[PDB]
Amino acid sequence: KVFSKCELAHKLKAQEMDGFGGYSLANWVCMAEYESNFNTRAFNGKNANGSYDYGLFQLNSKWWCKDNKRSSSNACNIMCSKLLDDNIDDDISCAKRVVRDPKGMSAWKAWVKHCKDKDLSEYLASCNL
Ligand SMILES: [Ca+2]
Repeated sequence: KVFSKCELAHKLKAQEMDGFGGYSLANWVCMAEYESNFNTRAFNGKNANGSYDYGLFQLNSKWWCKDNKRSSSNACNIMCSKLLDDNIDDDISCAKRVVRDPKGMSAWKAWVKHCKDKDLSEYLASCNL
């Protein structure tokens, strides 16, 4: 599934992401745009580390989810394939676990590169009155 920006914003809002970990809904949506281009089937086989990144939030196979091709801490207690389907509730629950760790949203390198310290005041302007 490929979300529209505003579709994703409203989904994330409904799952209590606005201000989650201190980060605005715009920040959460921005991370998704630059990590996966809003595509739930996004997949990066060789990360800079060596691990693989899965789904809308590009969750890695070393710390967060498990596939059976490398060792994983599997901190989200989830098969990596479940981050490639259309429904993102489990992706969201995992991203909530990820942000509470010491880097916060800087865990996501594409968020750091494209969204961090940027003015997102108009980023979700089309999604609300
Ligand atoms: Ca999923």
